[PDB]
Amino acid sequence: QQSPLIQTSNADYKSGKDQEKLRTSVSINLLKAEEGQIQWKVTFDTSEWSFNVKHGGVYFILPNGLDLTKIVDNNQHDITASFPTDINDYRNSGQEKYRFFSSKQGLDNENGFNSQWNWSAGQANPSETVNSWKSGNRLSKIYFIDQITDTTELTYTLTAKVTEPNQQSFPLLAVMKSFTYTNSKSTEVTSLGAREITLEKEKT
Repeated sequence: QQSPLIQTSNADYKSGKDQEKLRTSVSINLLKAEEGQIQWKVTFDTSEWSFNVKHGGVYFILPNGLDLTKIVDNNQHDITASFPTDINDYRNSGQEKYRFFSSKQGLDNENGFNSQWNWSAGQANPSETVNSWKSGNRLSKIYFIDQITDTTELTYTLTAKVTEPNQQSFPLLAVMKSFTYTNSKSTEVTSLGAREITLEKEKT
């Protein structure tokens, strides 16, 4: 019901003996895939990221055919309603804590789906699989939380409604980045965790 976990990062020799920990900090795990509904757990190991010194952000990327109906943060707060629904809503601007981007509303510029992909999953040295999800236009929405300052494991629980009844395969991705610390190429350190969920929908 879930493919092997994918973990990639642009962390490199500059991060020394934290490179591998950084590379493997994002995890995604299926919790339920039941009645036209998928629930999963996104975990971010923040312990090597120094977010309490220089803050970071995290991203949840959802595919076509799924619609987020609930997201619960590491404090058990249902933050679903904190995210804008219109990418041009003034509360979706460039230093709000909760931002939303959607391939259907806009692709380019600062609040563009492609732009925010490039600054997140695109930067985490994504594998062919993950790049194929993007080039195949299988992904469509990005939920972003700024001002991450934790130093422990952060776990979020997402629930989404299956909106395409003839689809069984659902890519799930999450990304974390520092907004200050960079790799040897001067790009903000960024890590990705990814997994495809396969349902098999009953017949009758």
